[PDB]
Amino acid sequence: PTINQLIRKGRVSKVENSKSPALNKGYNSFKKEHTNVSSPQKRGVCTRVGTMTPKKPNSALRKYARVRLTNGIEVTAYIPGIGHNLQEHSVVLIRGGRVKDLPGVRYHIVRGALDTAGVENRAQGRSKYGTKKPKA
Amino acid sequence: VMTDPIADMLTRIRNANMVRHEKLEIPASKLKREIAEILKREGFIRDVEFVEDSKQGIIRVFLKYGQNNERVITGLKRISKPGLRVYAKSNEVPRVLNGLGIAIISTSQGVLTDKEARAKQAGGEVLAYVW
RNA sequence: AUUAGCUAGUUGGUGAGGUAACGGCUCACCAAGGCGACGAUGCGUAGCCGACCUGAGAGGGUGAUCGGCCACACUGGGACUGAGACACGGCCCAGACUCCUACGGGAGGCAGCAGUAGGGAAUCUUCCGCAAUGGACGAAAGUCUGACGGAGCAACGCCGCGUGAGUGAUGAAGGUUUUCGGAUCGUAAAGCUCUGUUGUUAGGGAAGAACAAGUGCCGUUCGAAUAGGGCGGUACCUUGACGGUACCUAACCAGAAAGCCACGGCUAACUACGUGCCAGCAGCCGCGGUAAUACGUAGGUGGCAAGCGUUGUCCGGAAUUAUUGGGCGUAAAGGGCUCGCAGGCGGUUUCUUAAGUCUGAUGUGAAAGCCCCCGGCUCAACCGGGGAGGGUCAUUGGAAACUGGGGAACUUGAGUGCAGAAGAGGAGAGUGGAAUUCCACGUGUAGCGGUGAAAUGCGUAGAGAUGUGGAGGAACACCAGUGGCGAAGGCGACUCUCUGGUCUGUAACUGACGCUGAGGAGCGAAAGCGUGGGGAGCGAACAGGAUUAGAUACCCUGGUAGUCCACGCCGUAAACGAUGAGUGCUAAGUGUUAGGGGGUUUCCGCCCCUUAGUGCUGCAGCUAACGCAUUAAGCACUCCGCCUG
Repeated sequence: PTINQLIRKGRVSKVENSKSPALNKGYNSFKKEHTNVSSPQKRGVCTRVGTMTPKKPNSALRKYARVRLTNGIEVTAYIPGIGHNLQEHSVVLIRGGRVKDLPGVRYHIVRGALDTAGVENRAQGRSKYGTKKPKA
Repeated sequence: VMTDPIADMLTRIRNANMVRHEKLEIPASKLKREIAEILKREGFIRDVEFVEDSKQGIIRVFLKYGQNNERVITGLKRISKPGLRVYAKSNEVPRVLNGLGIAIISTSQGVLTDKEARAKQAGGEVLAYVW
């Protein structure tokens, strides 16, 4: 609008969140607080691995991890591969991936982590899902 | 109230273009009288006339319709609003409609056009845009 | 600003001390100031800058390396010597911790180079050399250099080169697909010919290295001196970590060497099997319950290349915070409306001033980097040379139209006088007239009352209807009308007292005195609240009779608060023109409320001109469409609020 209206209020600029909140904060022990690291990827510990359903028209039951990171925050992640490898108390590296279909989980588990061996018999999609080149 | 004198004379020229009136009345201050000679001397007015009255004076404009149905003045625009004083320098003299249009510039050495401010190389206030 | 009050050595003065130096810097005295809506104090946050990245530019993000400066040296405090510190590898003290002790005592500080622990998604070699650059001291040689010089690690990134190349149709073989004719993997292989970047072998072997120092002279300078020097010139001599590394020379072989991603639409590229809401894809729309070009596989394409994808970041596209570069009738958005301090903006004419503005000159914004142009490295990347650019910069000298300031005039803006006219504008005390009920009574009998139907309620104690009379409240027909007036909410019986603004008529006056207005102030229907007053109708809550599968509802007869009054408070609504206030301008036609001017007319009247609200149909233009249209949502401008799915 008018100019003197703009000067003593300013343009109140638009603040946007991240694509995933639980990658943006790290932990340090003896400080006993909750640092702002903005690291991409973290290694986490699974606690409960049950499975459940997606929400709507797609109805085919998913894999539903629940992982606990090194920040201290327990965020349910997702297992992408064709069948899993994980059991309780494992090493789980997490990249930022949005799952529209499942309610609440916004974290893939990197199939191909330190503990996640690659999915069985996969040729296409080699870099994803952690499989080596089979034989050359 | 009236808030500025030059705004309500330029749009009054513009609001006569959509009806194609022959003549106008503008209450004719000093810088109002000198804008009209600029448009007269450079192809936008048939003839301009001064009226000496007792109240405040009136200046009147014969609009220039030289061809079939083709308004020479196709729009005006006042820039340096009272609260935004566009001081374009002499290095960066704003030419409008690049090749075609004029902008009236009030300089320290008279209220000039683009050209008379250009070669004399002195800038200042920029009071209007003219298509 | 979901931090509005904060500071007493604070803030002032005087003197004193103290500091290299000015000082409440320290202390005495005396004073009460200072800091603040331009946001103090506080709190969370963070080293700053040339610059980096991005954007077309305006801007936005980041402040790593290299270059500037400050701060810190386990945490904290003091202090010495020294030109310079409150000292990164110095002292003294405590705090934690490590190490040693014969327990009395001591020593220690890697955010120096490396390296390790540990943290974490994650970051490198415990090398060589002082040859060059640098410093340190010394008369010099020299000495000392984890500055630096190079080597080593990781595709970490940019750039540079490969991974064979010509010929070769037979469209080989094989693979995949198939309507079994074929199609494609295709000149792709084989064959033939080919060079050797690099790979491999053997050789040659830079510049970086300039020197110092010592010798030689000549010049000059001191000198008791041709002693002996000093510098200055030239002359000889001598000095390599990288490293026999780059490099070049010749010899050798297609021999050493390509992958990941995509393939419905965005988006370049598709088929076959598997599969059957399951397994699984997914950035977006969304794909699969039996023919999945979207899942998985295979073939075949396409993408880019020593890399490719995914991931988290920041910018962009995002005009989607809009200064350049939006909105507000209904899409997100006008404050309910006012009176207004601060802040914001300014009629006309003229003199003057130069704060803003314009412009020169000078000084400066180091270098590297961006950018202009050359040159160097086998080109490139990189590096070098020169130049520009970058400052709301400072001083100085100019310009006077516009803005700010000052001096003086004009009257249209606004206001005052005066002469009118309109009014349900407000507040006050009082006044009636129908009508409802209540009650008194006459007259008079079986029901009225009520609904979709009916019942509850009322009635032989005399209702209802009807006649007079009485109390009492609240509402004020008719006039009544996109009619009046107020800023809005709102105000309709009547009269009086008191009081606000409105509009016309000019001209008598003032000489811009105006508009808007964050906070602040006051008003603001109905509901509700507290204290009493008053309670005839009406009437939430509740009760009853029906209705209904249910009726905590619509209907039904009652019925409490309420409404009503004075006084105090809440301060909200579709507080609506879903349109913030003012100023001008932009075809008409048309009523209608109040005027005024005229034209024949005392008229009535008609007609025309004209201010002000008040409505409707309409042109240009605005609008996404409906619509809006001199009462704008047209074109412009000043101010305030509001919105960013």
